[PDB]
Amino acid sequence: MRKIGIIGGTFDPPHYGHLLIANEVYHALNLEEVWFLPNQIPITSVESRLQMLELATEAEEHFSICLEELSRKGPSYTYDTMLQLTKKYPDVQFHFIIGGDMVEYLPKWYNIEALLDLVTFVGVARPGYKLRTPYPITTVEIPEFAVSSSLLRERYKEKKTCKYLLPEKVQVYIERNGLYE
Amino acid sequence: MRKIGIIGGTFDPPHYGHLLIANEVYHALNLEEVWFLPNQNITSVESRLQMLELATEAEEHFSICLEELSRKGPSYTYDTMLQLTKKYPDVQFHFIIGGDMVEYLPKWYNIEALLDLVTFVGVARPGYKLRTPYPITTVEIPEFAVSSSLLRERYKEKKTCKYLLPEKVQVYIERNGLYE
Ligand SMILES: [K+]
Ligand SMILES: [K+]
Repeated sequence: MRKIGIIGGTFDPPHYGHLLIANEVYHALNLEEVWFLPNQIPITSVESRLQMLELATEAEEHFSICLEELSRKGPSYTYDTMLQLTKKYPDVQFHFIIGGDMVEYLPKWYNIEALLDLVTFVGVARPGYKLRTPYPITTVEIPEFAVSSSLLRERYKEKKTCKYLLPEKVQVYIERNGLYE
Repeated sequence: MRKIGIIGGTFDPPHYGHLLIANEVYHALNLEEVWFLPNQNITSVESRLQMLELATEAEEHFSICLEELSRKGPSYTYDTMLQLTKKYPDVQFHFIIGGDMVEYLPKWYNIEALLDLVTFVGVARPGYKLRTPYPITTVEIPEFAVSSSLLRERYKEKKTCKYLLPEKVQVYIERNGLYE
C-alpha cells in the first residue's frame, strides 16, 4: 500500500549525490518517504555515520534513517534485509533504488527472483536513457552526479576542497571530529 | 602575472555545475580569481546577469566578466580573449573547457593564435587522461551533468530543481516567472 523508497549505502560520509537521488525518486514516483539504509562496512564508527546521516537529512520530514541492516553484524544479502522489512511493514510497497550501471547485473544478486516479489526496483538512468533489463523495473531519469563516499574520504585525507559535494553541516561535523585523516 | 580562470556559458540559468567547476579549478591551479563570462522566448541580459550575481555573491574570488556582452552579436573566443589580454596585460588567462570539447579544439576559429593568448584547462572525469595535440592543463572533477537547458526544460514542466542550482537563483526564477 504505502510507497516507500529505499536507498542503501555506507553513508561514509553521506553526500549530495544521496540527497539528489532520494529527492528525484521521491517526486518522480510520488513516494510517501525515502529511507536511507546504512550498510555494514566491507573505519568510521556507526555513531558517526548515523549522526552525519541525521545532519544530512534533518531538514526533510520525508527522509528517514532505517537501521535494519545494522541489527545484524557482517554483510547482508539484500534479500535478507528486504525480507525483514516486508515482514515488519506488511502494508508498504518498497521501492529499492539502484544505479543504472547496477541494473545489468541484477541476475547475479543472491535470490534475485524471490527478491523481485518483495520489492519494486527503481533504476536511475541518465536523462535520455533507456535501461536494458530482463526484469520489470521502474526508471527515473536523473542528471549524473558522480560523487561518492570514497571520493570524499580521499579528498578529506588530501586536504582538498569538498565544497558543493556534501551538505555544509556534514562537512562541519567531519572537520570538527577530525574524520578521514 | 596574475592567474585568472575564465568560464563561459549562457548562464541561463547559472547552476551548481558552474560553481563546482569554478571552485575545483580555482583550488587545483591555485588561481587568483575565476571570471564567469556570459554568452550572447529568450531571457533578458539583465535577468541573466542578476541570477549570475545571486549565484556568485558569496565568493569574492568569483567575478562576472561582461566582455562578450559589450559586443552586440556573437564573439569568437579568439576575439574575446584578444580583447581581454589587451585590457589585462599582466593576467595569465586559464580558459576552462569540458573534456568532451578538447577533441574539437583544432576546429576553433584561429585556434593557433588563441593558444598564445590563453592556457586551456580541460575538465576530466576522475581517473581519465585527456587526449590532445595541444598543451593543456587537466583538472579532475566529478561529473555533474546539469546544464542550463536541462533546467529550463525542468522549470517549464514544473519539475523539481532542488540541489541543481542555488536557492537564491531558484527564488529569483520563481519570482520573475522565468522559463514557463
Ligand atoms: K528527517
Ligand atoms: K562575487
